[PDB]
Amino acid sequence: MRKFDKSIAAFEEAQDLMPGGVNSPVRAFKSVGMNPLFMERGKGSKVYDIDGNEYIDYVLSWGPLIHGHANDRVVEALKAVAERGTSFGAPTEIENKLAKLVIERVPSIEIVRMVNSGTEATMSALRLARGYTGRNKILKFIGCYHGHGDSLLIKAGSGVPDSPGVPEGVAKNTITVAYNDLESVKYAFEQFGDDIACVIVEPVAGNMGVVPPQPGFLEGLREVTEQNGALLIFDEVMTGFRVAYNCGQGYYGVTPDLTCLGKVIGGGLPVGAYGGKAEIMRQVAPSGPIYQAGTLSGNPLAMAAGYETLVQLTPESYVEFERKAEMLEAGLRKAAEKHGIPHHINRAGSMIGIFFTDEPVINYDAAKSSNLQFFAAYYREMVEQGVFLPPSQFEGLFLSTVHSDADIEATIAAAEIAMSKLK
Amino acid sequence: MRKFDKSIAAFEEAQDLMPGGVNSPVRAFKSVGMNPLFMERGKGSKVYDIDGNEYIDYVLSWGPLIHGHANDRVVEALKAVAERGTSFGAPTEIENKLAKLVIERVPSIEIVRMVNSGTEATMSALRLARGYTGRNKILKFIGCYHGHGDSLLIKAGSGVDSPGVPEGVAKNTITVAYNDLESVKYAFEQFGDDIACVIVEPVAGNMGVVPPQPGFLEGLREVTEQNGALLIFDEVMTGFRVAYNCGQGYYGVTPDLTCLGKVIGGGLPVGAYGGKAEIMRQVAPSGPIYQAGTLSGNPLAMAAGYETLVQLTPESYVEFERKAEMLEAGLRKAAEKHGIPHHINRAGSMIGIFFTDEPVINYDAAKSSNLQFFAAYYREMVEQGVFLPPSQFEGLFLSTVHSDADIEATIAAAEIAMSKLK
Ligand SMILES: *Cc1c(COP(=O)(O)O)cnc(C)c1O
Ligand SMILES: *Cc1c(COP(=O)(O)O)cnc(C)c1O
Ligand SMILES: [Ca+2]
Ligand SMILES: [Ca+2]
Ligand SMILES: [Ca+2]
Ligand SMILES: [Ca+2]
Ligand SMILES: [Ca+2]
Ligand SMILES: [Cl-]
Ligand SMILES: [Cl-]
Repeated sequence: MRKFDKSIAAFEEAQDLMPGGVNSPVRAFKSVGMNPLFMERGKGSKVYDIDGNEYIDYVLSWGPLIHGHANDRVVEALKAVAERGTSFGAPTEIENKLAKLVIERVPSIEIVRMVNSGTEATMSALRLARGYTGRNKILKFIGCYHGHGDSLLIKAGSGVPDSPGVPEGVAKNTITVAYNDLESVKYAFEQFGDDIACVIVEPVAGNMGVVPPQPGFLEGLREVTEQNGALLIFDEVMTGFRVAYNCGQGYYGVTPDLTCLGKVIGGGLPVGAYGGKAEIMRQVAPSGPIYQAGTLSGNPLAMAAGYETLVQLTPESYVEFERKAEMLEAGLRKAAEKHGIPHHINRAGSMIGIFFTDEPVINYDAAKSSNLQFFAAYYREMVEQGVFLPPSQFEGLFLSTVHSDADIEATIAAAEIAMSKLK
Repeated sequence: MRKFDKSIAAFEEAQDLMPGGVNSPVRAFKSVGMNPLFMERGKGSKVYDIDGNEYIDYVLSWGPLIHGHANDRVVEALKAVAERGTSFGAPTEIENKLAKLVIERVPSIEIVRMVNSGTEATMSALRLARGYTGRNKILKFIGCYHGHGDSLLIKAGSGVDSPGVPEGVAKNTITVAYNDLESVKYAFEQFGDDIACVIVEPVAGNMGVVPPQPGFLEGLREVTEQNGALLIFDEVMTGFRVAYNCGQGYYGVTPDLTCLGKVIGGGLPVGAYGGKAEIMRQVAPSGPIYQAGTLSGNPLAMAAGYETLVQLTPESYVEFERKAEMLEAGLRKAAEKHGIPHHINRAGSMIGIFFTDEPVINYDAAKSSNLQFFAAYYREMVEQGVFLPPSQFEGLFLSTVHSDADIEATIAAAEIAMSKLK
């Protein structure tokens, strides 16, 4: 029987310091109605709470830890940079080294700009798209999260009416359509087409759980934007370096005008980036008039973590991710079928998510049919069995290059027990 | 004679990779017309370029490096955290430790929320003010920079109005001159029912160092209180730098919300917004105001911030003020000697020199600085081994490790640079 005494006491302290006792809303474990787990350390695919409990980690800091916790190569590079200075406020050669790697790895990126988060990357790409086209409106999808820039906080799904504090002056310039609903994007262009600066889309939706694009969706977005003079922006903050070697755009063969990156690009440190066609990126200050800056953007510590992370990813890493994701899908499918549990498993490249509904999960509306009581009961038992999954039905399982076949087998064995207690 | 050949070759490569070859506009050294210096390493108050040139550093990454480069305690704390994992996406005890220190250090902060930058801190504080008051308009000052959130990119001054910001956003931002309380009163007379907040730097730092005039900050507190608007202090630069208890503690003016950054991270990407508990309670997950961040409160950044802040004592500020007084005297002595127009501003520990005899009390007066004198002065300071901010519209940053010998060498270098202007 797992004990959470130390985590309970630390959360009593936290609640008197931060809103809801956390620095990010999902960390309060409210979706599963459990006491939040306080983490002490990690190594590879293993994470340890302050009560000394060990877990197989499928959260990986919500995506960044593609090589798990404390990867030796990343750690040594961080220690070497720290001794020489973590930030200078002037150019460094390490910034060149990561920018070159990102340009080579991401198809659409010819010129890149580093920032400190995915929120900074998407807000900057929207400003660039509006400035480049001379247009006001942006189109996004219902149930999709792109960070907390005001224009993007409209119908942002699970966890996010729409956030107060966002004026009508902002809301009026954001159009929202159901993810995977190509015809409704086409209809929006019939009304707003020459005032739409951009369409922003996740190549695989990740905030409504894992929802892959339907056939013809992404290709359709590329067609409608280019025919109407709008930019196509791929928000690859979660998908980038994770769904495939050359990202979602590489995986599906659809090339956007601009791409936003985060999460894995930092390998455990706060890093984001936006990049794309050279003629568009040239409009960003100091080369152009569209202002964006950051004090810690491109700092050597974050560039080293990001470089050491990305250089260790090869095409073979993704073949292994796909093999493990297929094994997890089969094991979860077998456990749900054995116990008569409604379930739908989505898989796109390395990404995988299980929804507690029999409905085919193709959009936010279908995702919302998930049985959240079953999710919370399944989650509670997975914690008891030593598995740390994302505490939300509206998230996929994150894999690392360090998950072993023994980890996968133990996860499936835990899921069988967890499914057996639902009904 | 100093050589910059390796920095020149590295910038040639950078220009094919990033817009303007940089990750932040100031780094391109365009205000001074020079080849950007590529930095390799630093130690204490010393910074080294890739050509092997040593500099006395007054940039300190534009504020964060209050203990200079590679402070041993900060480095040892980063190394120890890295070995155990830099980010978990679940709560940690180190986040409690830093939040507790910040709540104690910053007067107005009862509840705090960590973010990854000053830009994230200010955009969130504006959204919270609008949500809390149910109002749309924000008031900021001309020539002041609060980060790149769309609402704040109006009259943002030196380096910055940006295209890509729709009129839908612009119509909700009111801008008036810094240190002009009467225009603020007028703005409240005309639009007061719709003003969610006034955002202000306790000491302006983006138009060079411009301290507040008598009655300005108090007047902002009074006008906001009386009209139901919040008072937000942008202490991203002033926080933990101008005084032990920040700008608000130094001037004795308590805002509703405070934004932090820069020194709070000690050289790592960290920001924060905090304030009255009943306001902060409206932020998610406690309330309906949405704000989140994946790397927010990560242990590596919490450890860097904690070790940085715990090492600052009231005595650190007595020493900063002593050194800033020495710099002001020596710089003033050099300008008078060479007949150079000058105005030196000092607020707490902060210091800036303007190449104008006009009293610099706002952006319009700061704009009277002779930029050709600034660039000529700057080029000679680099030749003498001093790394200053490459802009007239920035003050000099001191660290706890700048020695008296560093200060004296800086003054002697300024004497030579002033001698070549006229
Ligand atoms: C997490 C995420 C973001 C925001 O990134 P942060 O670093 O948390 O600000 C943006 N877009 C997507 C698709 C994400 O998953
Ligand atoms: C630098 C600065 C900011 C922005 O902080 P970043 O971390 O660069 O986003 C905000 N306000 C003030 C006063 C600043 O000096
Ligand atoms: Ca490319
Ligand atoms: Ca082209
Ligand atoms: Ca900057
Ligand atoms: Ca306080
Ligand atoms: Ca009170
Ligand atoms: Cl939907
Ligand atoms: Cl002015």
